[PDB]
Amino acid sequence: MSLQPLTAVNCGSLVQPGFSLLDLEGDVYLFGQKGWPKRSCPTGIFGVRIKKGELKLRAISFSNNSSYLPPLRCPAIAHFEAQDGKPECYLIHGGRTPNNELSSSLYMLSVDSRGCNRKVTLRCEEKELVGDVPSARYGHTLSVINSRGKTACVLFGGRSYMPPTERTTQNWNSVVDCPPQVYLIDLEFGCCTAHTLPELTDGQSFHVALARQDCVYFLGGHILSSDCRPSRLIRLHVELLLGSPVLTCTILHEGLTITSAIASPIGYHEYIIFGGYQSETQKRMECTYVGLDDVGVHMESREPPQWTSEISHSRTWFGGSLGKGTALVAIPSEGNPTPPEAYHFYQVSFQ
Amino acid sequence: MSLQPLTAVNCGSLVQPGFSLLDLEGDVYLFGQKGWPKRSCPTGIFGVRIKKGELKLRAISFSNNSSYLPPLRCPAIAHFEAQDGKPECYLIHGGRTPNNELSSSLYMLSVDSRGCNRKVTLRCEEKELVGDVPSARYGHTLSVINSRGKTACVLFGGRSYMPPTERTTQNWNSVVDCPPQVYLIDLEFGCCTAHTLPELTDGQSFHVALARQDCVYFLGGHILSSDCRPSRLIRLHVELLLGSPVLTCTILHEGLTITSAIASPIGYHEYIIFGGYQSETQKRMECTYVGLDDVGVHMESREPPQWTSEISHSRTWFGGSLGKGTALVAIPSEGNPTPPEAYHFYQVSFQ
Amino acid sequence: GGRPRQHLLSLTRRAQKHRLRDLKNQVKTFAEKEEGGDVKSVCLTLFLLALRAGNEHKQADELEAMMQGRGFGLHPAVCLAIRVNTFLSCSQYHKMYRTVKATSGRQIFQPLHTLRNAEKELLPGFHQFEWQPALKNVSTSWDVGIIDGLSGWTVSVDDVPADTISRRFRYDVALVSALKDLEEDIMEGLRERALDDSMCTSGFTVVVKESCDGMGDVSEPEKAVRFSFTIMSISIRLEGEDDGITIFQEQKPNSELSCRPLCLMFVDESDHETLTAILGPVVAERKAMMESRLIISVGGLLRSFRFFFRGTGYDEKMVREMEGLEASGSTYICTLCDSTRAEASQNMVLHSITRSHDENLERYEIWRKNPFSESADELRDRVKGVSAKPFMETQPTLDALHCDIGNATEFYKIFQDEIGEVYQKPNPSREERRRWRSTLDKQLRKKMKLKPVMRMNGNYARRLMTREAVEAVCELVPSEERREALLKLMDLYLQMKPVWRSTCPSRDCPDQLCQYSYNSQQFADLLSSMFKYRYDGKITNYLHKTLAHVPEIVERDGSIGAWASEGNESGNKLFRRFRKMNARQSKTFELEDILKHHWLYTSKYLQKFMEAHKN
Amino acid sequence: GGRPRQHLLSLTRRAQKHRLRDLKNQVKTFAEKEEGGDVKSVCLTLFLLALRAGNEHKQADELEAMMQGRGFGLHPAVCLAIRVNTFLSCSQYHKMYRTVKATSGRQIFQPLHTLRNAEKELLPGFHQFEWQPALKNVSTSWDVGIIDGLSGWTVSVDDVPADTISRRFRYDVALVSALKDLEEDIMEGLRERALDDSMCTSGFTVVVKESCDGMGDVSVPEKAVRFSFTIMSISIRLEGEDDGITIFQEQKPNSELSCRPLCLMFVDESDHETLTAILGPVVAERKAMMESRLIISVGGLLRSFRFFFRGTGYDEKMVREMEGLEASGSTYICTLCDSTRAEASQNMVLHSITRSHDENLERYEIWRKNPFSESADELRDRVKGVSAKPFMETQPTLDALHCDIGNATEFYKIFQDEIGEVYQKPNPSREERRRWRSTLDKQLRKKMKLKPVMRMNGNYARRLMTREAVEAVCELVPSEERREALLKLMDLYLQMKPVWRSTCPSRDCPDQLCQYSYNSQQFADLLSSMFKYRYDGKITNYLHKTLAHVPEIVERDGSIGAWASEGNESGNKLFRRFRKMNARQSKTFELEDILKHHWLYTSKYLQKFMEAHK
DNA sequence: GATCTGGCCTGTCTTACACAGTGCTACAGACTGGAACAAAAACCCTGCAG
DNA sequence: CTGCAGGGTTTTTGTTCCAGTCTGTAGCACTGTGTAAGACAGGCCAGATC
Ligand SMILES: [Ca+2]
Ligand SMILES: [Ca+2]
Ligand SMILES: [Ca+2]
Ligand SMILES: [Ca+2]
Ligand SMILES: [Zn+2]
Ligand SMILES: [Zn+2]
Repeated sequence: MSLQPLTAVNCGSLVQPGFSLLDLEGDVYLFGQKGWPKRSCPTGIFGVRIKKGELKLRAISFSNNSSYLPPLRCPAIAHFEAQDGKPECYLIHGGRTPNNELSSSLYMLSVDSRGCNRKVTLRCEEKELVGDVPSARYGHTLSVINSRGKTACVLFGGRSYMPPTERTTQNWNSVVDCPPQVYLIDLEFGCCTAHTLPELTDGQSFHVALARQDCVYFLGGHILSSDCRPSRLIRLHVELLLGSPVLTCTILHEGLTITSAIASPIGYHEYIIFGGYQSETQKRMECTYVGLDDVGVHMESREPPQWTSEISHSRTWFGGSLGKGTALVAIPSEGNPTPPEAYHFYQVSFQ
Repeated sequence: MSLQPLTAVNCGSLVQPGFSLLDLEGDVYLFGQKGWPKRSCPTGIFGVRIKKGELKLRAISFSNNSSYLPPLRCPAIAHFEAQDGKPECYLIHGGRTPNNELSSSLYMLSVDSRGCNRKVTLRCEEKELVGDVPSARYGHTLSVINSRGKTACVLFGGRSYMPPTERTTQNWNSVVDCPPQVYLIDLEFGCCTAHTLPELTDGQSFHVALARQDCVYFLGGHILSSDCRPSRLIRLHVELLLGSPVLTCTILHEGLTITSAIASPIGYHEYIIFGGYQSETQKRMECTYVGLDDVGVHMESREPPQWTSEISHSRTWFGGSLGKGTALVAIPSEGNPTPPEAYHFYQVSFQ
Repeated sequence: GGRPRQHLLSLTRRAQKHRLRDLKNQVKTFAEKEEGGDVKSVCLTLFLLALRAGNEHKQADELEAMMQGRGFGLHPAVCLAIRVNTFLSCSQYHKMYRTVKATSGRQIFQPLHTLRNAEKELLPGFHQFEWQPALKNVSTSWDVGIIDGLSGWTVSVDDVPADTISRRFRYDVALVSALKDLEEDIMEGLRERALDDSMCTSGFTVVVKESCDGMGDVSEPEKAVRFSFTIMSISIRLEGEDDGITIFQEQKPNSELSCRPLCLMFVDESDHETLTAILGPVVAERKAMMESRLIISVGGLLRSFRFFFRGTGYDEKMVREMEGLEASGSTYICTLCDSTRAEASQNMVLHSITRSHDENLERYEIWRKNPFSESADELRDRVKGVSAKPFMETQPTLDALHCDIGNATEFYKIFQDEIGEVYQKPNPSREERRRWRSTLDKQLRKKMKLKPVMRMNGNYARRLMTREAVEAVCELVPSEERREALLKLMDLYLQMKPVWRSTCPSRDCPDQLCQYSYNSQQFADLLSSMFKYRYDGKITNYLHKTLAHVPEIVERDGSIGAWASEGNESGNKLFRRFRKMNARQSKTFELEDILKHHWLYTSKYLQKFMEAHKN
Repeated sequence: GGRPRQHLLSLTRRAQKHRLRDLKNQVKTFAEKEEGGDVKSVCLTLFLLALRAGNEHKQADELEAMMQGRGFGLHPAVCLAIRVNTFLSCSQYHKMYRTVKATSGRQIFQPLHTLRNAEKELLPGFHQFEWQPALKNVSTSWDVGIIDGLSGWTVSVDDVPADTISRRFRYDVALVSALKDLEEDIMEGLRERALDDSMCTSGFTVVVKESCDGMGDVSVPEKAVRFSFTIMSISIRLEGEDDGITIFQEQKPNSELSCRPLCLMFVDESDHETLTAILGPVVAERKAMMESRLIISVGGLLRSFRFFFRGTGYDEKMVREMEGLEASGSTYICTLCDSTRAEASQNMVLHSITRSHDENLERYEIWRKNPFSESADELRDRVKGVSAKPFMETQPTLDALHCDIGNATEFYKIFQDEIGEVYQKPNPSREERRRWRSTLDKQLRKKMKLKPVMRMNGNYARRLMTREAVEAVCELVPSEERREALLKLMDLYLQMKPVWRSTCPSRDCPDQLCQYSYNSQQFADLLSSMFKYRYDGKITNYLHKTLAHVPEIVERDGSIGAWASEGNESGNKLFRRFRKMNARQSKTFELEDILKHHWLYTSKYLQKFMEAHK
């Protein structure tokens, strides 16, 4: 559990406080850049390199049958496990656009071929969704499950503006959480179904969740309605029966009062939280290991790496995990004149 | 014969253009300091050490029987060569007071004891003037002669504020050439007598003259009555006849139009004239050298060392020989904000 | 005995009433018995008739101008206006007020309370109205005032922060404010048209141009944009065959005094996120506005109003950045046709207008799906460089000012290369180019008396594109063939400069438009002949535009200098002058005040008082 | 039947007289009975009273101003006065003036050209005079005006760089302009004193207070130096037989609104050379004027004048500078006593005042020649910190504002100190003092409603002296002895503080002055005992002066505060605002303007015409 | 090699140096009525002062 | 006839209250929260030789 400050050489403006990372077979690609692409990188996705404390970026290309994708901001991300029919997809939906609008669209990401020289070819297939489709929303959550042995993917959460009827020129940035309703989706075909639960008293957003072996745990976030960060846990036992995938759930004693954290994987279901936000003004700052088992979820405090006084005194902080128990974060840089590198950069690890 | 960009470690704010650099007994000593002497060093003079393009300024201390000297700004300097009965002297007169005043007072400076630990004791004596005394002037030129075989001191040149009758509060900062009288002084006793010269049209300033074996050679300088710069040097010979120091002059038709140049003595009487101002804007960039003789001037322009665009662009400059074919020059610097070392410094050498 | 009784006018009003009580109650009872108890009118007529009995007609007429005539100096209006018309702060105004009150009694100016309230007469949100049909997705509240651009931007640090400070008005509200301002001249244009007023209350036609352009050098973050707009003209569509008679037409649109700001935000011009996040509601109301009919009590009559808009007031950079095209120097330069780079050099005169906002949407859709499963550059080419999603409709038009600036800089470096011999030396060196720069600088310092600048202003441009500057620099280029070449070049250029610089070319230089085709073709062919040295396949976008687009656009719309956006640039100077003098200063109030002041600055209802009684 | 009664004010004057003739006869006969036939004034007064019954003062004032004379236009004086009094550009004034002239003009304001002449009788260089004896080395020309401070400085590049731009007047001309301005009021005071106005008109006496402070942040700050003077109090001895009679002593000399600037220079306050090069001529001409007498036509009579000059309006470091005292925390602490810093702990009151200008000159010469061959720091001792040839003589006194600011920051510091611990933790570290100041300002904020500041401000110190902030903070003290002790110290301070703040305690409040020695003794010894840990041998200089010299200087020089440079510092705001928005951006003329404009700002002529009956 | 020491360094102290003028707001002061009341300003009117 | 104190006179001038109102002047949030020079104390230390 160590942190090291980094300094990116030739990249200092493209990332924004809300962005994303995606790993395919150990290969890291940044997703979500500030604004539309220039003439430089018409894809906006960057293969990332962290070597001798230096941070480099390189541009990616795609196939021709692969449609291109605008830079979403805070969508739900889901690694589709490599299996039939098409390994190895990685799901993207649906976030908000550079133009402050929402996508409400499903993209599947995949690798195609390589190289030649460390070059990797990728692809994006927009798949239409049939329903009973979900509405446009962002900051939501979605994960995959298997039911003997069918494969489905379920979404819930997210914020959105007021409905267009009351959409008001003075409320045009006012937003509320989505209704407390999940949406089950088969990937083939693009079916979508909406479902509410009696225990599901209220919608939410920002929340992270982990699925495994037909059951999911919905973990802590924050609800804007009551302005509360309820530290309970949600846990839904779901299954796919022909043709009604019935779904039950329960509330455990305690989850955690955290908001929009950085979750790294280390094992199958041994994961770790690098801190999100406990209070609206006060950041939670320590780690927390969480395993999930068929017996249940098992969580324990850990030793937090020795934070820099600066990262201790940032007002904001964010990022994702480089993977396998390693993460990367950035801090808004304070200086007049600006560096103008708007962020210090740190690299954290465990053990 | 080349330069070197020095750097003064500290105290880069105690150096106005006009100052003096006296070399006796090895080390060189800076006289004249912007503003009155701080308690950091009361006697104001600083021992100079040049190490790795770096400039160290050590404080100095006098004897107890010595006198105390104001930092005269553009004074007259005389190296009295080592001889009986008190080798080896410098003579400073009469200078410009830092607080804006004049002093016709005459100062004899010498070294007394050393060190033991490299700290060298100095002393100064107010040498009273009787005459026919020289009026208070500045930028004037005085040197020393030894004729049959006794030693005297010859002063000429220098401007002065308007006479104390036409001293107009609205012209207070006006200053014109003093009347053209040569001043012959014995250091003991101070029988300072003036002498006319029917050929010496008028006074002048910055005319860096030179004398060799009681024969003096005034190279041309500036004449404010005319704003002209007649190049030709004027030779003259003084003869310390008893008791009338008879005089002769001669109008050499070929000299050099130079104001306030730097002259490093290389040989016994071999003097390289570094540079000064041949115009109001055109500074003397070319180097110069004269071997002195009974024949007199024997002039060659040495190869002028390369000049950094820095020294090329600045409006003016100043400096003085470190002795031994070596000199230090300064440039009024800029910088945003103030460096505040308002002068960049360059060493220069011969061969 | 008795104390000597003094002159009634010199007694104390207490003692004056003490001694006058008798006739006081007499006049009281006379008013009550004969004139309905109106003592005021009674004593007014008493003084009036007593004065008019003594041949005091002048003083009586001045008194009659005082009573029932608003005397008391001049007006609240001109008072507040003059306060604006010289940027005087409030404390200063009151200091002058009390002064001119004490010395030279009979105060002329108004105190602070009178003008504070008088504001709300010309502030936005004062005249009532409504829409038919009702305005969609818009609150019908009509009395609102200033709103910070957050539009309910939730401040959740978990989400994107509310770190941006902004103010704005409600679009319709400033619109109706400007119209109600110009109801005066609309009634006067109805007059000049000798036109009915009880009738023709439905077919009014109003057109507005707009603009938005940030600026740096605002400090001691750092940048802000001033989104503004101004009415251009208004005509009559009723009742048939008559297409339209210009009832009002703007005379000085490029002028600052016609530039109505609407919203300001402490943001850079670059980051497309905050700009959209703020201006969104403006776009929504804009598009929701084209349809409904507004009801206004104009000339006392409730009449309807409809609106057409033409987005013009944007620099090339912003024009693109709200069109999602390649910014900036890619193979697609014509923001109207699909030219390549070298094809605009291949043929420099035969281009049409194709780039249409709707087709931009349609082809961004093709980019989005790639229904033909094509490669990156392949689909980019097939789509003709439609790289991003469009965001807002602008009329495919040109800015005259920066097109002139491009002509200026291009001819500038032409001179810099003609002092030297580039047609002999195809690859001259950087330092020789800088020496040619400095000699051109000193040449135009001696002749035409101009100093160098690192970046150019408009006067630099105009004073550069002059045949006198040509013949002044031509003395340095030795080849008398190249001299005549670029001499005829500048000649044919000026043969058309006013064509785009004309406010009404249909009248101001119609023959200059007629031969424009031949002049521009001569220009391009002269390039290809003698100046192809530089224009092998590389050109500047502005030239491209001034060659193959001027006549088309102007004939389709009427002018260019009419739709020119110039004002905002120098108005940035005004914004700075306002801020550093009248600020509170507090961030939540800086704009919240400067916007008021600024909007006030541009009411004809005031500016006429500067020019109305002056001529 | 009959004709209906309409409104009386709408029918013709025939019907008005018809319906009002009875009351017209009533008012006619009443005016004839009570005032002798004054119909006009009676109907006027009744109409005005009826208007005012409804509290309609405005229209009554309107109509009365229309009657008994008028105010149609304006006098040009107050016009230009107002213009300068609110810092407007000529462009502005013209736009506004043309505007209003277009509207109900009746041109009231006046155009520019007439103004720009109407002041040459107010600007200097305009009033004829002469002297007896003549001024030594001084032009007798009474006409000259704005002069570049260069004093005919030789532009010679080879010589000293002649760089700084400056502006100023000729000291005499500013003085005579100030007089010719105050002349109305000196005549007024003559009448008040009822002394003859024809004779006894040659032996007046004018007190001059000089002052000069630097000023940064004038855009690198550009750190330009401001120099001003002010007439303080004019007295008269004629025809003798007496001491002198103060005709006009200024009432509010503290106010910058009576502080006229004389010289402006675009140079730092520390670099001595250029400072001297531009100040020398002025001090020289002042020394020259000290002897002779001035002749001026004042009150239509050719009266005469002599003067006395007080060098007070200066900071400490500058005083030390142009006196030659080693700035600043030297071993020689006081400008006015010669004590050591260390010895100022043993004794703190018994100290004499001997430091005088010519004496310091003599001591500097005795330094220069060293007629005793004594050692270096030995020489430093015997000379008592005299080693720098001074030129500018000053009155040996301190400024009120600076004593106040320094004691205020001393208070603030010791409060931060004793909130933490000193005599129970002897050596505190830097972060300790930091946190103590943080929590100190927290206390000063939660109540007493003060926001923190980087440096000491004036009103900030005023509130920093209130005992209520002391009752608020000292609650944080653990001690009771020391707590009520610092309360009692604040008490003594409040009791004896307005003594130097006072304009004239001998007339304002002689009480504390009588017991000033006693309370100063009390507070000094209370500090010596209860706070020896902090003031063992190191003493803030201003505290030395206020604890060893206040009563003597008060006794000698009339009063104190009456000579504080405070008004000088205030003028900076002016010079700030002026440089902001009343100039073309050209240096050679920026001062040439700012002077003119500012010199206007101080005129009892103008200021009176500005008050105009409050 | 010892030392010591002249001088350079780092620190702590002390004296100046910036933050005011600004639009907005709230309150206070400044004005309208009836009665009947003291106190004065200055005519005149009387009485006691010679 | 003078002198002054003080009898009367009408005529200023304020005098008390409860409601307002029109204004001018006070109070305000508020930027930004360390600097820069020089004196003197001492700490240490190289350099140089004793
Ligand atoms: Ca621009
Ligand atoms: Ca631009
Ligand atoms: Ca000061
Ligand atoms: Ca100051
Ligand atoms: Zn085109
Ligand atoms: Zn003292």
